[PDB]
Amino acid sequence: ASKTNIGVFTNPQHDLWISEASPSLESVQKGEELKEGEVTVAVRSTGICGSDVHFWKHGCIGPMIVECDHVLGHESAGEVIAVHPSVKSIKVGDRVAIEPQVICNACEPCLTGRYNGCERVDFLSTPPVPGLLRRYVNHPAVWCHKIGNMSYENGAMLEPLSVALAGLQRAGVRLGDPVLICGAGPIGLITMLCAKAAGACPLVITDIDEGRLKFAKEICPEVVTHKVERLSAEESAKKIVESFGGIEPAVALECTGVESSIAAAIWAVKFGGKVFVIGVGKNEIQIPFMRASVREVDLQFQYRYCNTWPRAIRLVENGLVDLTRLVTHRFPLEDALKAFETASDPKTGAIKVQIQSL
Amino acid sequence: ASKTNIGVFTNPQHDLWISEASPSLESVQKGEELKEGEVTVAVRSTGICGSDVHFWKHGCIGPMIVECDHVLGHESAGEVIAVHPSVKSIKVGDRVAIEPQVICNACEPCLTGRYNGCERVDFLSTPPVPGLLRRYVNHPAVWCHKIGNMSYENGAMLEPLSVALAGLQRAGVRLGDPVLICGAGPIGLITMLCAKAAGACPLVITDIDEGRLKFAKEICPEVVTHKVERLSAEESAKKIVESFGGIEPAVALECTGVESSIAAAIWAVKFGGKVFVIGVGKNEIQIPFMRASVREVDLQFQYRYCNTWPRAIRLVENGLVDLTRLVTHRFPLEDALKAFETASDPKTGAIKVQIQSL
Amino acid sequence: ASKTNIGVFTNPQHDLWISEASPSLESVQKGEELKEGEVTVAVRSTGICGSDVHFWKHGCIGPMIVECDHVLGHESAGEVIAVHPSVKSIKVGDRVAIEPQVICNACEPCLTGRYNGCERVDFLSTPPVPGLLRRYVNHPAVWCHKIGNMSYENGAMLEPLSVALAGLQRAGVRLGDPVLICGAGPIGLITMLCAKAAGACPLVITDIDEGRLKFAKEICPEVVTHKVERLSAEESAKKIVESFGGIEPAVALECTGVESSIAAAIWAVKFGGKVFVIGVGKNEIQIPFMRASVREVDLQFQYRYCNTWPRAIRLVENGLVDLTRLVTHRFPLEDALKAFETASDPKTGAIKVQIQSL
Amino acid sequence: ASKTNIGVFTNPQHDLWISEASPSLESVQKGEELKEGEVTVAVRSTGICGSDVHFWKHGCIGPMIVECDHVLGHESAGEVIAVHPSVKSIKVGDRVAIEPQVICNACEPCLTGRYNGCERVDFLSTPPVPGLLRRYVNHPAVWCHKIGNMSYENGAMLEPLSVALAGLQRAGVRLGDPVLICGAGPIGLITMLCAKAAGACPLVITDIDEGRLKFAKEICPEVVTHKVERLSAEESAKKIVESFGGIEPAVALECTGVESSIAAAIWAVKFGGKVFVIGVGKNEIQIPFMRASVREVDLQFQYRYCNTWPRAIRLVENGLVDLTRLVTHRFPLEDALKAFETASDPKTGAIKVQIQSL
Ligand SMILES: NC(=O)c1ccc[n+]([C@@H]2O[C@H](COP(=O)([O-])OP(=O)(O)OC[C@H]3O[C@@H](n4cnc5c(N)ncnc54)[C@H](O)[C@@H]3O)[C@@H](O)[C@H]2O)c1
Ligand SMILES: NC(=O)c1ccc[n+]([C@@H]2O[C@H](COP(=O)([O-])OP(=O)(O)OC[C@H]3O[C@@H](n4cnc5c(N)ncnc54)[C@H](O)[C@@H]3O)[C@@H](O)[C@H]2O)c1
Ligand SMILES: NC(=O)c1ccc[n+]([C@@H]2O[C@H](COP(=O)([O-])OP(=O)(O)OC[C@H]3O[C@@H](n4cnc5c(N)ncnc54)[C@H](O)[C@@H]3O)[C@@H](O)[C@H]2O)c1
Ligand SMILES: NC(=O)c1ccc[n+]([C@@H]2O[C@H](COP(=O)([O-])OP(=O)(O)OC[C@H]3O[C@@H](n4cnc5c(N)ncnc54)[C@H](O)[C@@H]3O)[C@@H](O)[C@H]2O)c1
Ligand SMILES: [Zn+2]
Ligand SMILES: [Zn+2]
Ligand SMILES: [Zn+2]
Ligand SMILES: [Zn+2]
Ligand SMILES: [Zn+2]
Ligand SMILES: [Zn+2]
Ligand SMILES: [Zn+2]
Ligand SMILES: [Zn+2]
Repeated sequence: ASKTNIGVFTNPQHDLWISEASPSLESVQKGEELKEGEVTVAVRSTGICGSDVHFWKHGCIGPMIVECDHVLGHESAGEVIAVHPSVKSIKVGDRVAIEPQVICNACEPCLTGRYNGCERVDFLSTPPVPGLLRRYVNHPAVWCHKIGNMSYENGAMLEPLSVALAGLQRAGVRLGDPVLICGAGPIGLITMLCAKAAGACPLVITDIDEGRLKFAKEICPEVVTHKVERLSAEESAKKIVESFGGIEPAVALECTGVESSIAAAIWAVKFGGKVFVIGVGKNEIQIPFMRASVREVDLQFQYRYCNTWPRAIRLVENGLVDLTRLVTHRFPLEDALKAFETASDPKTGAIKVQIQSL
Repeated sequence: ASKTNIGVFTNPQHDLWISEASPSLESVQKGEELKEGEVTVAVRSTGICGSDVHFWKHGCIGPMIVECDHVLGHESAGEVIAVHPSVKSIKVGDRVAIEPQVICNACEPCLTGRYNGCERVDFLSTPPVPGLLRRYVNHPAVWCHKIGNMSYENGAMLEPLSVALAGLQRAGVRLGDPVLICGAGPIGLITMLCAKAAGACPLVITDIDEGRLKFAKEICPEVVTHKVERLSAEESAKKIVESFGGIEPAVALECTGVESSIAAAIWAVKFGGKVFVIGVGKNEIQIPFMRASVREVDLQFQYRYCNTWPRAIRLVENGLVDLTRLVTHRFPLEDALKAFETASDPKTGAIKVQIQSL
Repeated sequence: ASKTNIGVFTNPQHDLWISEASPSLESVQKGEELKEGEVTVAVRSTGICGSDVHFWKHGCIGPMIVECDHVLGHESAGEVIAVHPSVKSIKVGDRVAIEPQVICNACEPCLTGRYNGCERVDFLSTPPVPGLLRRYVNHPAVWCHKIGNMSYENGAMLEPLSVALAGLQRAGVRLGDPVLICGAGPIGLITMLCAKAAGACPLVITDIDEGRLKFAKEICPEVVTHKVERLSAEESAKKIVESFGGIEPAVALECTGVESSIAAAIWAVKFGGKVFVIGVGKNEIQIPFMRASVREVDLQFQYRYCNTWPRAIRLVENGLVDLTRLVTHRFPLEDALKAFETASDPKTGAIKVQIQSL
Repeated sequence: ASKTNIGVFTNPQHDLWISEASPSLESVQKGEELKEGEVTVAVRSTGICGSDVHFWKHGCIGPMIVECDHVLGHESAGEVIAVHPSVKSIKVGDRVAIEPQVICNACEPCLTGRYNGCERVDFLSTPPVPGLLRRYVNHPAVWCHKIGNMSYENGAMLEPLSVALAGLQRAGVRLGDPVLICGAGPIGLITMLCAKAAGACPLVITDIDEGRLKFAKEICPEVVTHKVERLSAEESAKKIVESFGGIEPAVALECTGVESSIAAAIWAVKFGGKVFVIGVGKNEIQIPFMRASVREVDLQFQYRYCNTWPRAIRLVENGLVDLTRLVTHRFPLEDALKAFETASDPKTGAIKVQIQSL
C-alpha cells in the first residue's frame, strides 16, 4: 500500500476518466474507515463487462441509472492488506476474489437464498454503489472469497464464471442435453465452456461476428458455430436446428439481450424448451408469443448470482474450465480508457479485457 | 341412439352453422367405423371455450388454422353407447368425460409425460381434427374417463378445470402463496376457484368487466377484485399490490392473453416471481424485458394439459371445487348459434355456456 | 417488567424444575446485556413440543444431548419490552412470535436459504442453547416476527404451524393430492389441517389412540381416520389404501418417528411416492429397503424450518388454519411440571399444552 | 437367420443352463408370431448384470421371484431381421439397442412419464418375462432404438449407461457438485464416468476391492479412490470426507445396495445432501435414522429407467462416455456358464462380461 487511490469513472454525459477515489491511502494505512467484519483489498485485476461499456456509453441498464460521477467494474480479485480486528475468515496477504454484492440478511430474497434479489442490496458496479475499478476497496470479509495461489486474472474471471453457473443452474442444463448459446462475447464463451464441461451435447453457438466464432471453435473444438444471417425468427431456428444435426435444443442460453436473437431461440428450442436470457437490452422487446405458447417454452431471466463462488472456484482448481484463456487484452489501471475503447470496439479482436494493478 | 348426427361447424369465412356429421347414426348402431380400443360416446354436454369463439370469429389461434368446414368444441362429457370388443376399461352405459386429445405414445413429449406436446397429436377441437360439438363421436377408451353418477355439466367442466390444474401445477402454486388472477372469464374464474381450494392467499382477480368481477366475488367471497383502468404496466401493478394488502404476488395466472395485462403482471409479481400465461392472443406482443430481467421473473405458457383428469375428478367428487355454479346458459345442440352469440357478447351476462344433447 | 425471571429446566438425571434465569430483571430494566440488533421479549405463551418431553424424559434426540441444567421450550410468542437503539424493525409494545433460531448468515446452508442447517446455529430449545420457557429472553429482532393483534396462543402456534409448512413444502403436497398423515399428536393434527387447507384429498390420518382420532375428525370433518392394529407393514398399507377409497397416497407425512409406522407408509404410498418423516425417534431403524427400491419411494426428513414465518402468519390471519382450537390445556409458568406431566400422559386428553406468562 | 434359437435359463434350484427357446427359427423365418408394431431382432451382444447373477444364485430380488425355467439378460443390442408390415420406425438390417421394457401406455406411471413404474410392465429380464439372452427375440419397434453404425458392445452398454443416467437425473447431479460413488462394479464405474462427464468434482469412488479401484483410476484418472475398511458409518464418512479434500459430497450414488455402505453415505453427504441408491440388496436394512433426520438427507431409490435412450446414444456418439472400455470378457452364447461364473467371481478381474451371437 503505497500509491494514491484512483478509480475509473463515468457520468451521465458518457465521459470516462480516471480520478482520485475512496478510501484514501492514508485511511487504509491506519485502518480508519474499516467497519465491522470489513477488510481492505488491493484490487489486482478487473475485467470489463458489457455492463460497464453500456453504463459508459448510455448511462443506464433498466431502472439502473448513472446520475453523477460513478466508479465502474465488478469482476475483480486482489490482495487483502488491512483487516478489521473482528475479521476471522480472512488474513492480510490473502488472495481473494470479490463478490460485488453486499447483502442485508433480513429481507425475503436473502433468507430464501435468492440473495441476488435483496431489497437493500449494494451491488458494487451499480449506481450509486462505486465499482471495483479502484486501487483499494473496503468490503465485508464474507464477500471476499479465499483463492489460495490462484492467478488474479482467474480470480477476476470468477465473476462472469459465476454468471454462467447461475444461468446454467436455473436453466436446468444437464449431461446429455443439447444446448444453444446465442452470442460469442465473453459471457457466451464462458457459458459455452460451462455447458461443455457440463456434458451438454451437441453444443451450438451463434454470433454476427465470424472472428468471435472462430475463437469459440478454437477454445471449444467440439462446438458447432453458427453465423447469423438476416432472417425471420422461424427461418433462423431452422438453420439452427440444422447446425444441431436435426435435434432441437433443450435449452437456449441467450447472451446478447437482442430481440431477433431471443425470438429465434424461442423458435429453436424443443417442446417444453427453456430460453434463458442472460443478456440485457431494451426496456421493451417484441416477443413471438404464440410460438412460446403452443410450445410451452419457458422464458427465464438472470439478475446476477448467488452461491456460485465456492463452485466457481472448484471448477477452476480442477481444470474443468479454462478462463484465463479468454483474456486477450491487459491494461494497467491508469490506461483504462484504452481498455474501454478496445472492449467496446469489436474490430479490436478483444474478448475479455482486464484492467490491472500489479 | 336414434337421432341423425349433426355437428357445429365454422369456416374460413367465419360462418357458424349446424350440419350433418360423422360418424353416421347407422354407422354407430352396427359399430362400423369402430377401431381398436375405441368407443362411441353420445355427447351429452359441451362447453364453449374462448378457443371456439376465436376460431369462429377469426379462423386461427397461432399455427392453428381453420382451412375449411370444421367442427368445434372440446369441453365434453357424455354416455357410452357402443364399445369395440377389445375395450376392457369402459362399458356401454357409462357416463364419461372426454379428454379431447389423442396421443401417439411414441414421441418424446409422450414418453416423458408432457403428452400435450405430442408430435402427432389429434386435438379434437383443433383443425383439422373435428370437435366434440356433435351428437356422437368415436374416441379411444383410454381418453374417456369414467365419472360414475357425476352430472354431465360437471363432467364437461372437467376440461377447463384441467386447464386450471395444469396451469397451477406448472406455475408452482402452494398453500400460503399470494396469487394474482388476470381475467374473470370462465378460465380465470375456475383458476381462482382452484387457487382458493389450494390455500392461496391473498387472492386477487382483475378484469375490465365489473359484472364478471361481482360474479367472482359471489362465488369466492374471500377474493379481492380489481377493476383495471387505463394505466402503464408499472402503475397498474402498484394498484394491484394495493389490492393485495402490500404483499407482492408470488404467481400471476394470466387468463386474458392480452398485452397490457401480461405487462402489469410482470410488474406486479415479487422478485423471482412467476407470470404464467394461460391466455392466448396476438402472434407477437411487446414485453417489458428489463423489469422481467432485473426481477428474475419467469414467463411461462400453457398448451392444454396432461394427467389432470383423475385429479380433476377427485376435486369435484370431494366438493373441493364447485364448477356447475359457473354455467349461466344452457342451449340444445340445434340452437348452437344462439349459444355462440351469447358466449361472445359479454353484455349477455354469460360465463360458461353449455350446448347439450339430452 | 416486574417479576423475577424464572425458567423451566431439565437435567441428565431427567428432573424437571423451575428456577431463576437470565437475563435478570434488573438487566432487562436498564437494557444491560442487550447486544446489536437485539430486543427483549416478555414471553407470553409457550407450547410444549414432543421435543421438550423427550429431552426431559430421555436427555437427548440424536447428537443433541442435555449435558447439565438446560431451559426448555421453543414454541413462543410474546411482548417486546426493551429494544437496542439500533433495532429499526420492531418497537416496545409489539406482539411478536419468536423464531427459536439464530443464524450466522455466512455458512453455505445460510446463504442458499436452507438456514435451518446453519453450521453455527443457536436453536433455542436445543442444548446448550436455553429455551423460551422463561419470563424474558434476549433475541435478535430479525427473528421476532410482528403479529399485530394476533392472540398469543396463536402466535405461539406459529412454530409448529411452521414445522407443518416446511414439511409440506419439501414434501411437495399439491391441490388434489391424496395425503396420508401418520400420528394425530399436535404435529400430525396441524399437518392434517395444513393438507386440508392445501386441497389435499382424500385425507387419511392414523394413530394408536382412538381419542386423538376422534379429535382429528371433529376439527377436520372431511378426513378419514384410521386406527392402527398390530400388522406387518404390507398388511397395514392395505388397510390404509382401503381408508383412501382404493387410491394410493402420493405423500405420507410421518409424524410419529416410529419404525412400524414409517414402514407401513413406505408400503402405502404410490409408485414414485414420497414418505416425509417429520417425527423423530431411535438412532437406527429397520427400513423395508426393497419395497422402497422397487417403488422409487423418496424417503425425506425434516430438521425444523426456514422462511415459514410470514406464510404461517398469512394462513392464520386469513382464517385458512385454525390453531388455537388445538390447545386443550393452559398452565401458568410456575405450574410447568403440571404442564409437562399432562403433556406426556396421553390419558390426560391433552393435545397442545401451553405454558403462559400473562 | 440360420441357427436354432437357444437361451440362457435359471431355475428356483439355482441352476444355469442353455436350452432351446422361443420364438423358433421357423417362426421367425416366415414371421409367424409377429404381432402389431413388433419386430424380430437377432441379439448380437448382451451384458451380464448383477441382476442376472443374483437371480441365478438366489432366485429373487424383492417381490421378483424366479418360479420356474426363466431366461435371463436385459442389456442387449442386435440386428433387425424381421419386421411386421405395420412397423414404420425400423427396417430389416438396422442395428438396434433393446430397451427391455414393454409399456401399457394407459396407467398413471405411464402417462406422467415415469413409465418404469407401469402397472402392467413386461420387463424382459424379470420373471415371468423371458430375458434377452437368446438368439432371437420378438419386441415392439418403439423399444428398439436405432444406433446406425455403433458397435454392438456399445449398443448393449446403452442399458446400464441408462441406469446411470436415470440415477443422475433423479439424484440431481450438476456441474461443480462433489459426488461420491459407492462401489466400483460395472454400475459404479459407469456412474463415475457419468458424473465426470457431467463436471462433477471432486469425484470419489469406494470399494472393498483394490483391483476394481485401480481399474476405476485408470479409466478416470481424475477420480480419487477410497478402499473401505471395517469402521462405523460415522468413522467411514470422515475417511470419505478426507478423500474429498475436506468438502462434503452433495450426492452419494450408491451402487452396492449394502447396509454399511449406505450408512456411511448418509453420514458422508452434506446438509440437505442426497443419498441415491441404485444398488439392490436385503428386503430390510438398518438405517441411521437420526443422522438422516438432523441432516435433511434425502434417501432416494431407482427402479430401472425411462427416456434415457436417445440421451445415452448422444453421449456415446459424441465420445462423452467410453463404455466399450469396461467390457473385460467376451463369451459366445453357448459358453454362457463360463460367462456367469466369471461374472460372479471377482478374482476373475472381470468388470463387464458380454455374451455374444456374432
Ligand atoms: N444478467 C446478468 O447478471 C449479466 C451478467 C454479465 C453480463 N450480462 C450481459 O450479458 C450480455 C453479453 O455480455 P458480453 O460481456 O459477452 O457482451 P459482448 O457485447 O462482448 O457480447 C455480446 C455478443 O453478442 C453478439 N451479438 C449481437 N447481436 C447478435 C445476434 N443478433 N445474434 C447473435 N449474436 C449477437 C455480439 O457480436 C457480441 O459478440 C450483455 O448484455 C451483458 O450486460 C448480464
Ligand atoms: N392455453 C390453453 O390451453 C387454454 C385452455 C383454455 C382457455 N384458454 C384461453 O384462455 C383465455 C381466456 O378464456 P375464457 O374462456 O375465460 O375467455 P373469456 O373472454 O371468457 O375471458 C377473457 C376475460 O379477459 C378479460 N379481459 C380482457 N382484457 C383484459 C385486461 N386488459 N385485463 C383484465 N382482464 C381482461 C375479459 O373481460 C374476459 O372476461 C382465452 O384466450 C382462451 O383461448 C387457453
Ligand atoms: N423434525 C422437526 O423439526 C420437528 C418439529 C416438531 C415436532 N417434531 C417431532 O414430531 C413428532 C410428533 O410430535 P408431537 O408433538 O405430535 O408428539 P406426540 O407424541 O404428541 O404425537 C405422537 C403421536 O404418534 C402417535 N403414535 C405412536 N405410535 C404410532 C403408530 N405406530 N402409528 C400411528 N401413530 C402413532 C401417538 O399416539 C401420538 O399421538 C415428535 O417425535 C417430535 O419430536 C419434529
Ligand atoms: N436399480 C436398478 O434399476 C439397477 C440397474 C442395474 C444394476 N443394479 C444393481 O446395482 C448393483 C451393482 O451392480 P453391478 O453390476 O456393478 O454389481 P457388482 O457386484 O459388479 O458391483 C458391486 C460392487 O460393490 C462392491 N461392494 C460390495 N460391498 C461394498 C462396500 N461395503 N463398500 C463399497 N463397495 C462394496 C463390490 O466389491 C462390487 O465391486 C447391483 O445390486 C445391481 O442389481 C440396479
Ligand atoms: Zn458483468
Ligand atoms: Zn436482503
Ligand atoms: Zn377451451
Ligand atoms: Zn406422441
Ligand atoms: Zn417442537
Ligand atoms: Zn450459518
Ligand atoms: Zn442390469
Ligand atoms: Zn402402464
